[PDB]
This record gives sequence, C-alpha cells and structure tokens, in this order.
Amino acid sequence: YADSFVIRGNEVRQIAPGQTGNIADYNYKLPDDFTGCVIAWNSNKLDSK
Amino acid sequence: ILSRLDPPEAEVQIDRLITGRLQSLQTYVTQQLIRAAEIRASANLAAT
Repeated sequence: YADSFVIRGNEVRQIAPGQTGNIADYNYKLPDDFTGCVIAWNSNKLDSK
Repeated sequence: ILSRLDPPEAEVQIDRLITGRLQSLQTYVTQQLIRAAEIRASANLAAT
C-alpha cells in the first residue's frame, strides 16, 4: 500500500509509530507494530507560492 | 512500565520481566520434581 500526502517538515517526525500531535492523532496514525517505510522529501519548489 | 515510558520500549522491558519470572517459576518446578522423588523413595521404604 502506498499512502501519500503533504505536511510541514516540523511534522514528518509524527509519521512514525508511537508519536502524537495534530497529524498523528487526527490525520494519519501509524500503528505501534509497523513493518514498512516512510519516505519524505522537501517540495518548496512545487507546493508553495 | 507501560503507563510511563513508550509502548515499543515497554514491550521489551515487560518481556524481560516475563523471562525472569518464568525462569524463577521453572526453577520452582524442577526442584519439586527432585524433591518428589525423595518423598517417593521414603514412601516406598515405609510401605516395605
């Protein structure tokens, strides 16, 4: 499964098992027993104006 | 542990408690089998 979305750099740390915050509590929660990967890159050139 | 720490870590520390307590309990059972043979040896002599 490939899940993709956009967040602030500050919040990439929440895309990981056992974290808290607006993102992990209300938007995208990973389970405690997670067996995959997280890939994140900066996209100022594309998603800001 | 589980309440104040972090679940991923609590699991490893609880497994250490489980292993240590299991080893204690297994030691108890081994010594009961060794002692049970002594009581049976005595009971065989008393029956004789």
